[PDB]
Formats: sequence, structure tokens, C-alpha cells
Amino acid sequence: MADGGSERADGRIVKMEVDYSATVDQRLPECAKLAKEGRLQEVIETLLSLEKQTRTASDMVSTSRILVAVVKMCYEAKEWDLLNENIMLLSKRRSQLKQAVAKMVQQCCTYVEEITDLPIKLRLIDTLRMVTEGKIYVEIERARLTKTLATI
Amino acid sequence: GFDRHITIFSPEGRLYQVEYAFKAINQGGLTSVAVRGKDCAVIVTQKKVPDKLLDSSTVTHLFKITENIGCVMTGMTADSRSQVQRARYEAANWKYKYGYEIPVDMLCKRIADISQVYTQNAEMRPLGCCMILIGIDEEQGPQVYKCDPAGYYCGFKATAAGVKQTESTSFLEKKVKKKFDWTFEQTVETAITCLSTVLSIDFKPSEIEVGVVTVENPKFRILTEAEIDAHLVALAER
Amino acid sequence: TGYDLSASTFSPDGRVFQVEYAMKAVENSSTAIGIRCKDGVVFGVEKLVLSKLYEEGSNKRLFNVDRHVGMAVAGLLADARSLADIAREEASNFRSNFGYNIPLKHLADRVAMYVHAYTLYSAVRPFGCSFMLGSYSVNDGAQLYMIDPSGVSYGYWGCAIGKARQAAKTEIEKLQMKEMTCRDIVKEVAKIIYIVHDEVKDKAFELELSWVGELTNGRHEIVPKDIREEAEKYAKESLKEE
Amino acid sequence: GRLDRKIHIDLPNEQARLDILKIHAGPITKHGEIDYEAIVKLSDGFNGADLRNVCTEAGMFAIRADHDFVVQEDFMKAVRKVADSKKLESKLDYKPV
Amino acid sequence: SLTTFSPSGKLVQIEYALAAVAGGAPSVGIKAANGVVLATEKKQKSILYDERSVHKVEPITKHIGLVYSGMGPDYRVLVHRARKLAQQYYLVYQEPIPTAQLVQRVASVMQEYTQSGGVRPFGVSLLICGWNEGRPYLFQSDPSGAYFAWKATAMGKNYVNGKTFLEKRYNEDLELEDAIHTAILTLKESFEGQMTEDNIEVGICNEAGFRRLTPTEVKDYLAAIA
Amino acid sequence: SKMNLSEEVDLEDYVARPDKISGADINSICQESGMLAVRENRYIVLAKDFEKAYKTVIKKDEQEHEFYK
Repeated sequence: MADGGSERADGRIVKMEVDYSATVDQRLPECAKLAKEGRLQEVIETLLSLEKQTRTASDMVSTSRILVAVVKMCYEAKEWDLLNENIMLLSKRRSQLKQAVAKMVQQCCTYVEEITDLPIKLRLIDTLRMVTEGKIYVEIERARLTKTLATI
Repeated sequence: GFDRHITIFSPEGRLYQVEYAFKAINQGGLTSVAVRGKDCAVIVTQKKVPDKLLDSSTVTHLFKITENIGCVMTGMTADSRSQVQRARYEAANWKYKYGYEIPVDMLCKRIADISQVYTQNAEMRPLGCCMILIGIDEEQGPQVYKCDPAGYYCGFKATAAGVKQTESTSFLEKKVKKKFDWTFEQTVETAITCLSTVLSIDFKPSEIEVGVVTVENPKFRILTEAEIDAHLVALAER
Repeated sequence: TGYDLSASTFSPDGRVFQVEYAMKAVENSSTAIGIRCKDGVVFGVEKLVLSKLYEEGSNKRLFNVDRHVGMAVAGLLADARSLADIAREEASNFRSNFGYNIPLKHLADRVAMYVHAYTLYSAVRPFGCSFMLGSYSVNDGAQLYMIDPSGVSYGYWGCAIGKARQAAKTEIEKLQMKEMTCRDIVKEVAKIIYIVHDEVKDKAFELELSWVGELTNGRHEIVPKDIREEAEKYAKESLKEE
Repeated sequence: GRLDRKIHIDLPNEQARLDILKIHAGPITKHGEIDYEAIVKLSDGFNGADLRNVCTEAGMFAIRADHDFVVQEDFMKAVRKVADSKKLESKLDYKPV
Repeated sequence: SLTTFSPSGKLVQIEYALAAVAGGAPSVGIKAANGVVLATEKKQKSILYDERSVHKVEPITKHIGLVYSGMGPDYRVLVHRARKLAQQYYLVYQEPIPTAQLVQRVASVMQEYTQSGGVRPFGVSLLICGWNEGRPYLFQSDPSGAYFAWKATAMGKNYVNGKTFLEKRYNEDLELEDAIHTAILTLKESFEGQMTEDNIEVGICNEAGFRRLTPTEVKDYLAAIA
Repeated sequence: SKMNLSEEVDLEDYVARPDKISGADINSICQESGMLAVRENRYIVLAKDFEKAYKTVIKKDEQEHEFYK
């Protein structure tokens, strides 16, 4: 409900590296429930930012190892389904989705300096799937530009 | 002498009393919906109790017309029970003079003819209820039929009857557009969500009546409260 | 208008006004309360005496349609007598054909069919009486039902009909009749009758109380005189102290 | 082209009636032992305004017999009091064509 | 009702009956040298309905068929009466009934049902086809009971333009079953959305008898042909 | 021609729908479909908007009982 689950998520990021992906898949629906709460507009957005930073930490761990394409496709599928599994349009479209978008594009900015052509092109097409209809979408919207520049 | 009171043709032959009967059906503020699955059929009807003094077990709109067929009513209650008893009579008559479980279409056809001869003559009220049958037929699977007081009927993959008719039909059509082998618990979940989004009430389990007839259990049965709330908490998260 | 003088014609909105006039004629009459106890059914009705010239006990609205079934009347009394005769002969036909005491729900269904058949055509008017049926047995417990002239037969823990029906069922609901025995039910029903009598709106009145249950061994009967004549007694302690 | 969007307002729902009467439960003095669900359940087809009349009419029950507070019962009879008062209605939906 | 003569000598009740029929479903019939085709259009209100559940054509026997325009339950009860009447003709006679005989039987039935008081007269018009003694037969019956012989006709919605179109078409010498394609054209002239697998019903009566067409060949004739 | 209609938004499935839609209300259909698209903070209209957009505006259900037909 409140940010307490966030530090519970801290426990959830203690042993996640020790085991494999199904632990992340099992702590996923708890984050889904917290996103499904939606207490007061952006009161829930702290929990949304917390689960986004945990999944991007998992992204760091999984892209550090070979499991690069799988985590990317699973994560893009989950954030696209976040409209329907949680409240519609990731329950706010902004300040909890905006932090998600910024975190994913800075993850791409980390990855462009380290990964080869195959994972970078899969990651960029996965981002372009979201780019076609939805991003932070307030008054800048320019991270899609700054990364399609990286694509080209 | 004009036909606005008695069943006679009009300029452009408009029999006003039959639409008047349709509005009389819509006077009773209740709704039912029937959905046929791959091997199952479900009728979900909402009910309202004004007070706790009345015995809630006495109010029931679902009736076991035969051991394998279920029926449900909408309109004024007394005429509903009257045509329930008439359909019961004709079903038992068919079983006695033929010796087998009557198919759903034959009951539907006979009481359609009864409604037609009601509306054919004068000095007879043309009745004010609509009817839904659910059943199983051998080498046919589940069947869901509907009758009006005018005597019309058809075959339906799924339909509904009540005050909030049209939005129910639209929701059901946009759901059956992606039909793809409806399954039993999924059928009752979809029917419950359909009734919920039509009424926008998010009903508690003790406000509803569910009746399921299945190929696996060809005997028609009545859902109890326990499995009702089990399906509700099954559909609570989704 | 021309669309309210027949029981077979329809209003444009989908309504029948003859049966609505029948409902108004029923609610014009005085009150009556049926109640289901833990063991049986109690009927409490009040009847207004029109003049002292009556020899008392005239036109009592409580009738014994069956040995094990009692019934209560509001509305028009002649139609009530006709329905009582119909109920008696139908119970007779049942126990002739079947050989056991008829269930209350079954005979309620039959009289519902009978009263609804007279709404169908225009040659016969709808009835002007709403009635209640109470019964008890060990095979099924205590059963109570209420039927209006339109043909709606509903079971009740406690039901009321009449002019003061609103406050009657109001004070019915504020009692937990599922836990009280028949002796308490008598005093509760008497108290509610005395409350809803309304005093100034009518002349002097008289009380009628009827019993069915295991105390009466399932056979419906009127209350004894010693159980009677105490309704006023605990009324007078329970009257308002101004 | 002339009038773009048509907006219907229906009779208030049970939770809507609950919230409306709670809004009209602002200026109330009484002892709080009230099940609002009972009034909600007894309410059916009621306006968005007649609930405030129900509050007012339980208030005039309180104003007789010198009751500064309101007892819990005065609401339900008030519902009955409004019920027969709307037994003389027309009940015409009058949908737009 | 006990309807009687107007001061104009016209029965307003049967005029109302034919007016209600004229607003009914469009349908067409044609008599070719090898039999009779009947055809009708059923526009299902939604996808929810089952086309195979209720039909618009019904076999009275192995060689007699009748489509209709107008009321539904009236049509089905008249199907019951026609089937039963033809059956007692076969009971007394032990030979299959010829078309024209059951034509005047049902026309008579219309005459008493519009003559007897209390009952509102019927609001349907019927089209009858059969193969009797090699010569095919197609007739039309109105609610008033005046039966007509037609080798090609259209009854229902926008029937006059269909009648003019079959006046331009239908040289009445089509020995083959090409007139069914003409009936498909006549229905397509008034078809609402598209000529589909189920909206159009077609029935044939040939020397082998009357046989309701399977919707497979209905989709076949819908394809390629028009 | 002035709208987004991203890659697959069909129109010929909508031209076959009966019941005599007028000329002015097509402008209304496109207008409130864009309203639906902008409420969800999306700059490109998708095909999943148009069916609820269509059922929002016309709303004429049946007005003719089918046995009469």
C-alpha cells in the first residue's frame, strides 16, 4: 500500500541474483498488485518507481549475463500489458510511467556503450514498439529522438 | 372501435398491443443473460429484495422445467408462473404420449403457437412475459432459446432479456467476435462480468441466480451460494 | 380514454389499470398481519365494528380453509369467501386424489393460478381481496405466504396488508421473530395491532387472533379465550405515558 | 453537427445514493448508530434530490416532541414517507430521438 | 373482429393486411421448364442468431413447398395447417396431393379466417410450389384468399421493381436451372449488405421432388454466379 | 485524410453497416474518436477507438420488433 513494500522489495532484491528468473516472475505480481492499488494519483507512483528501479536492476543483472533478449521481450510485454493487468494506461501515464520511460531509455544509454549489434537492435525495436503510440508525452517527448539517433 | 385497445390491424398494420406487452415486460426491473459454452450453458439473472422480512428462498426466477432443461422468466410474476406451468404440462404430455425427453425446440415451438393463438383472437390478453430455455440435446450440444409474447423465437449462441437489453447484446457480440472455444468457468466469468458492466453495481454473491446445464451433467442443476462466491472470488482479481 | 375499462387491453406504457384499481380497493380496507414464529404461524387482524347492533364476531376475516391451514383477509369480503371456498374444495380434491395434507406452497400456487386466470379476460373483473395463508407441520416446518389479486404469491417471515401497512411492517421488522416463541409472538402482534389501530381515524374496533403450530398440534385454530382478553392487559402497561 | 455530445444522467445508483445522502448528512446532530445501507437498500428509483427531502423530513420528526438529536429509526419511516409520496408519479423516461 | 363493408364497398381490414404484408420480407418465385425455384432473404439482426435453427421454407411433403412474406408465427401455424390438410388428403386418397387442390384448401381456410368473427384475419402472403404430373406449378395466395397463378413473381419489400425486372428478364423458356441465378439477381437488387452464405435461402422443386438447398451450394451459387 | 490511422485501421468494414447514417455525424464520429484518443494521451488514433466511438454516437438500437418484419 505504502512505501513499506518498497523495502520489502529491498529484500526482494537481495536474493534475486542468487536464483533464476522465476523468482523475479514470482515477485512480479506483488508489484502488479501495488500498481493495481493506485491510492492517490502519485502516492502510488513511488511504488511504481520502486518496482521500475527493481526491474531495471534485474535488467542490469540479466544484460550483464547472456539473458539479454529474453528479459527485454518479457519486460516490454509486461509493461505493455500493464494497462490491462493494472489500472488502464499504467494507471497514470505520467510521473510513474514517465519515470519508467526515462529509466528504460537510460538503460538503453548504458547498453549502447557495452552491447553488440544483436541485443542493441532487439532493444531498440522493443522501444520503438512503445514509441509509435506512447511515451512520457507531456512537453519534451525527445528520448525517442535521442535513441533513434543511436539506431541510425 | 379503433385498434389502439383491441388486437386488430391498423394503418400500416401496427398491432399496438404487442409493443405494449413488450413495454410491460420491460416494466419489471430485472435482467437475465444466457450464454452457451462449448459444452455448457449458463443463465445469470439478477434479483432485488426490498426487505429481510420476505423469505429470499421463495423468490426465484429460475425454474427446473424438466430434469434436463431449465427456464427463466421476465415480466409480471403470475403470468410467468402460469406459462411455466403450461410448458410443464406440455412437456409432461409429450413425455407421456411419446416416451422420450422432448427437445428444446419443440417446447419452444408449441408455446410459440400458444402465444400466437393468444394474440390471434380478441377477448384474451396477449400475455406479458418473455422466456428463456437452456438445455442439452443429443448430437446437438447445448441449446439456448428465447420466446416473446408475440410467439417469435430463434436460435442463439447467447442472448439476454431484460430492461438493460441493448448494451448486453453489444457486449455479448463484441465478446463472441473472439469466441474461440468458450469454456465453462470462463463462460460463467464472462457472463458475470457482462452483467456487472451492464449494471455497474459489482454485486455481492447473494444477489444473483446462476443455472448451468452441461454435457458432463445432463441433469439441469441450480448453483449454490458457495460456488457462486467461489466464482466471484475467481473473477475478483480478473 | 378507452384503455382502462377492460382487463384485456393494454396501456401504452405497458400497464393494466384494472388491477391497479383492484390494488387501491384492497389497500382501502383495514389491516391484517401474518407472522411466522419458530413453531407455527400467528394471524392478527383488527376489524372495525360499524354499530353495536351487531351480535359480535360477525364477518370475521379469519377462516379455516384447511384443518392445518389458516388464512387472513383484507379487501372485499365476498371475494374472500369465494376464495376460501375454492381453497377448501381444492384441498379436498388434493387429499382425495393424493391422500395426505396438502403443502401450503402447492395450494398457494393453485389459488394464484385461479386468481390470475380471472385477470386474463374482460368478461370477469379482477378480485378485490388480498389474503395470507399460514400453515405448520413437522414434515416441513412453519410456512407463510401472501397473495394479492394480481397473483403474486410470496413467502414471508412477517407480512402485513392494509391502510397502516407501512408502520405495520416497520414495527414487524424491528422484532427478531426468528428467536421468539408463540407466547411472545401473541403479545408482539397484539401490541403492533394496538399501535396501528390509529384510534381517532376510526370507530371502536375488535381483535381476532388465530394460531397454527405444534402447540395447536399443527391443526389451525383460533386463540383460546384465556389466551385472549390479555392483549388489552399488556397493552395498557405498554401504552405511551404521554 | 449542431450539438456534439449528448450526456444522460440517470437515477442515482446505490453507492451514488449513499454518497449523496452522506453529502446531505453534513449538518446533522444525532447519536450515530445508523446503518446507511438500510436506507440505501430501501431506496430504489429515487431522485438525486428527494434524499435531501428525506433528511429534512426526519429532521421535522426530530423537531416534534423536542428532539435535538435524531433517533436511528426516523430515517427509515422517512423513506416510507417519501415512498407513497412518489406513488403518484408519471414515470416517463422520454428518451432523446 | 366483426369487420363489415365500408360505404365504399371496400374491406379496410384486408387492405391493412396486404399493406402489412407489403412491408414484409422480399421474396421471389420463378417457374422454369424443369421445376420451380422459390427464394427469400433473411437479414439476421445480429451475429447472435442461428440461421440454421429457424428456416423460411418448409416441406409439406416430398414435392410441395411454400415460402412467405409477413408474420412469423402466423406463417408457422399456417405451415402446420397446410401440412395437416395435405396429410388428410393423402389419408383419404393414398396418393400425394396435387398443388392446385391444397391451393384452394388453404384459400378456403383464409376465407373462413377472414369471415368468422372474433378472430383478426391473417397478415401473411404465401407462395406455393410443386411438381404434379410432370407439369410444375407455382401459385400465390393473399390474406383475402384469392389465389393466383404466376410463372414468375415477387412478393414483399420493393416487390414492384422486382416484378418489372422479371418482366424484363424471364423469357419463360429457360429449360435449365439458370432461373435460380436470376432469382439471386432479383434478391441482390434489394439485398442490404452482401450476398452471403446464409442470408439467402433458395428452394427447388424438380422432377425428383422438392428439396431444400444445403447452404453449401447456396454459397456456391453466390460465388461466381453474380 | 487529415487523421493518423496508423497501420491497420479499417474503414470498409464500417461502410457495410446499415441504418442510414447521415452526412454530418461522420464529422462527429471522427471528432469524438480523436477526443477518445487524446484523453488517453495518445497522439495517434488506433482502430480500438472506433468501435466504442461508433456505439457512443449512433445508439439507435432497433426501434422495430423482428416478428413484425
